[PDB]
Amino acid sequence: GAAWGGSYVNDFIDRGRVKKVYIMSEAKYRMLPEDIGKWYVRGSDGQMVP
Amino acid sequence: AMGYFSQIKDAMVFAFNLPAIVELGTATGFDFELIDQGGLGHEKLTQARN
Repeated sequence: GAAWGGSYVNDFIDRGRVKKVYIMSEAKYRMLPEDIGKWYVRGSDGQMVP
Repeated sequence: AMGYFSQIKDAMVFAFNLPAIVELGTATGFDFELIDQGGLGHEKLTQARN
């Protein structure tokens, strides 16, 4: 969800105004079905699994 | 009381009578707001007020 749709984490102050903080994948990594395999989750073992 | 309270060095103490209507101010008084319209900040707004 965070990679492919973005997530609103918390707020920050920009020139004294409260604004949002978003995390999302870079554009080039969330464009094609083949880009799903580029993303890895971390298991209990500490190793990344695609 | 204000004659006595003016010689209290430690604090800044005032005594006053009840206004007829609290919301109404003095007829000679004005309520002026100095608004920070350009994201200047607290310090720049304070300098402008000074």
